[PDB]
Amino acid sequence: ESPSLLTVIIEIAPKLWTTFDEEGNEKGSIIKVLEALIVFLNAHLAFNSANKVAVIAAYSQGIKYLYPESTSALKASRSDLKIINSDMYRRFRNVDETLVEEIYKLFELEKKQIEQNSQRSTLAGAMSAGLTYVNRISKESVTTSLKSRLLVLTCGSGSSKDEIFQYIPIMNCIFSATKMKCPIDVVKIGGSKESTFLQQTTDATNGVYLHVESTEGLIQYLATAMFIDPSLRPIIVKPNHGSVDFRTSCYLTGRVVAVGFICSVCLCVLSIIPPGNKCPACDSQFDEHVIAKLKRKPVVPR
Amino acid sequence: TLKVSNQQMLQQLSLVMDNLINKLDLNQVVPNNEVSNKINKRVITAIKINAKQAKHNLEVKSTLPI
Amino acid sequence: SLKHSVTQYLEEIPQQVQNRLYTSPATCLAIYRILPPLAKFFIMAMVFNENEVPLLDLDKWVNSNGKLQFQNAIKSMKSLHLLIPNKSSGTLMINLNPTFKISLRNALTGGEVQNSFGVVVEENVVSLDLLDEYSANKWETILHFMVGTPLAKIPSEKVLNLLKHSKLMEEVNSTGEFKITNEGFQFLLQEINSQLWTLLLQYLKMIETSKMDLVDVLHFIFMLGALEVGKAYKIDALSETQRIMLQDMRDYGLVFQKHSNDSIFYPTKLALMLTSDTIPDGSLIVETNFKIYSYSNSPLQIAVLSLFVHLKARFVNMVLGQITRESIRRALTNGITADQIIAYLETHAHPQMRRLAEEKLEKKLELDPNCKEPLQVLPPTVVDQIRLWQLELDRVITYEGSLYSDFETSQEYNLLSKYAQDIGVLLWKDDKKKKFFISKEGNSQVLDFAKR
Amino acid sequence: PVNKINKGFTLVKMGFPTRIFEDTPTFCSCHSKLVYGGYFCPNCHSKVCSL
Amino acid sequence: NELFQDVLNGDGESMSNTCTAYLKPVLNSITLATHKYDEYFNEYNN
Ligand SMILES: [Zn+2]
Ligand SMILES: [Zn+2]
Ligand SMILES: [Zn+2]
Repeated sequence: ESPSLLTVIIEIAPKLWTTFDEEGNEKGSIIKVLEALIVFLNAHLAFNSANKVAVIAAYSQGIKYLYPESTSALKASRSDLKIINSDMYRRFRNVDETLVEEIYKLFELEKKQIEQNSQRSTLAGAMSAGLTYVNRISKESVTTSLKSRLLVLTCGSGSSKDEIFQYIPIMNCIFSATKMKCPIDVVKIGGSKESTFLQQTTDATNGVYLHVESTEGLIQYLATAMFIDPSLRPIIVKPNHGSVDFRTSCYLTGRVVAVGFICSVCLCVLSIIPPGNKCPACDSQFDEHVIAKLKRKPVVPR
Repeated sequence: TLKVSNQQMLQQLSLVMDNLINKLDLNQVVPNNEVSNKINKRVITAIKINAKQAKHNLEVKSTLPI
Repeated sequence: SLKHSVTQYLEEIPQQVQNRLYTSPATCLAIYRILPPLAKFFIMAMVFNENEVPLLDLDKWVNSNGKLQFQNAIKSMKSLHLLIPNKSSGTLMINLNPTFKISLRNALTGGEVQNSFGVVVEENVVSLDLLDEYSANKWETILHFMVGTPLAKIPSEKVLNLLKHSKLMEEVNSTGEFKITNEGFQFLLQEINSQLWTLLLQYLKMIETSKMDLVDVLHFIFMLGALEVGKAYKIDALSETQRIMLQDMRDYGLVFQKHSNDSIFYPTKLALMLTSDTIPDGSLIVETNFKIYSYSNSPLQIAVLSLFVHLKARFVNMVLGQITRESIRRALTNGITADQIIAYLETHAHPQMRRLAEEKLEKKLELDPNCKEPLQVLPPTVVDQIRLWQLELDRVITYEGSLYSDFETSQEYNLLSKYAQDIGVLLWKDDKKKKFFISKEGNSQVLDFAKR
Repeated sequence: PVNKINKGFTLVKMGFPTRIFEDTPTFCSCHSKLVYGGYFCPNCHSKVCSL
Repeated sequence: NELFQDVLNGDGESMSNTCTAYLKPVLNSITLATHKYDEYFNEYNN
């Protein structure tokens, strides 16, 4: 019906993938994930002649575009390395070769810069970059009535816990994708079953969340659950099991928040009234009268 | 409600390097006819759960008399 | 249309011919890209697992509001024989076609393809200045001879006898010339991608010779769809029927070759836009005094205008014309009906006519919002004059046959008339005049009924 | 933008209701009509239609 | 509960379950409110 832009935000973190390899029996699961992604992107390009593909990798020290390659490299180049065979379809083959060469360049760059260890994940920035690319292609409109779809291939691996600092950018990405009617799909290849922020992302942007534990057989997951072109989203149901509760985390305890209290200024969430009669995130003094109205106990006769 | 060392991280990275250079056999993505069956069973159970949930969602009609 | 026409042809193709057709990965890729989105989604969800898939899983995959499209996709794939049903253990189980599955998986992952996408020799020619110019020159030649302008260069006798054996391009030898038909002008109406597809489909229909192998013919067509413009390919990967049809497509303009019997050939832009598509030229202004001002520099569009517009003057941007009675009667005697003339006028109507029609419709809705009217981009006076000229052509319509009368008994006439009504060749009957009429093709049945 | 002299800085007691999923319609607590889905309030477990 | 028994002995197990499913959430809500009342009552007596 209508062509679409499939933007794959893939989180290739050496730390996370090394922990995934140590948790699993096999080694080098990055290769299996990468080749399943290659076959899935070839499948998406086989779906329609005019549809488009973008890939953004979120590595340790930032983000980098994998397909298409940087225009500075386009102007400078072409050393066509022979990782992908040249007898296959050429319209898939240039895409695949550009993707694997940029994978090789990214791994060589972070092998050079391997010494610096960072606790700052760039998945949110990569998703924001993918949303900007979606907006760019939609506003350019060289192909009329182009749909768009985000697919996020992340890995948890049981090593990195939930990150509080990612909450605001992922929420902003949710609102932007909902405004542009671009679904966000998330595949989490790891041990931790629950990823609340990306689950809320899928359920609010009308995407599919899929948590998997083994890198083997990933192409069937991608071609069955993740192959939903936005042409057929309202007529194809989604396999996103495990409905998310749309809750949040307390600012000073960290637990999931039941009936609770938020600051009226900076909208921070607290499950308890903070000590010092002052907002922790906002530094506002709170009125003793109204917080005593909060601290009152319910009434019952003796 | 296991911190990996830089040496073995570099070893895993170099393993990925040589595995990318020597051959990327895309025909290896095909499952071995059993994990694909288990995967399709999991996906279709999720689809059945979601379809039973969202088969049906001015008030709606009731089986009660008025 | 386009996808409907190629799907209808591929459905008319028999089952074992389809199974032989599914050998090459490029043909499987093109046939897959023809399919509807649910059919394509199910095909790709069912390629990568070798085991069995039921219809109940596919039906649970579709929402409640897409069941009609699900049935459409299932019937399309079943008619195309991409699905093999199996009746075991009480569940109607579904297999993907094995040859189609293997070829599509090979096309996706890369592997054995037996050079179904060709080989490239890295030496190229310029696409816009040479390849596009050659393909456009061949297409302009074929359509200029087809619309009937005087030409110093005429196309090849292969497409001449293709055109005279096709449904369009009628021809007489008493005068010694060709006439554009109703479907001939329809051909000029649709986009050139569907023009190329319907020419290729009629060529597929007329190739019954042993020199042409139909599966190889379709392999070459879908391979040209899969190829890219501006870089070269070898003939050595082709069979001999693909060689001679490479020569035929060189004559058509789908492919360019530097010299005849060369080892290297160059596909053109029509080869890629065969698969799918992607003030304007030919945009014209109609006025109530039947004046036509068409911003066209292309001789093809000027020639197509001359089929029903009495041209008066020509500039670089635009041509002067007048929709006159004798020009419209020329088109109507050529069989170009008033509906498709008005369709051409609408599709080439000017943006200024569009915005003035929008202003008229805005004033009409702000004056009488109770009733809604269609957007009349071009004057209804000239539209009604075109339809009135159609009616003045078709004041009388003639059917030839036999009338049986002079019946002394009314019962025999009633029996003959009800027999004619049952066999469905009657046109008129009346007992008061004792007369019933039948068509020429229906004369023989009633004649043998009366004789026996 | 609020003015600096305003000192109405307080907590607002609120809860995050749970999206209930049910194949049987139930009476909503806000409009008293049959609704399939809804949200259960974390404090009193009454269902609301929209948020 | 009296309405539940009335539809139970009026229409017989075919639709009383449907009426119970219709009135289940507000019954749970009022039962939870009475349970909170009893809990705070006993906490102030003890
Ligand atoms: Zn605050
Ligand atoms: Zn309500
Ligand atoms: Zn409540």
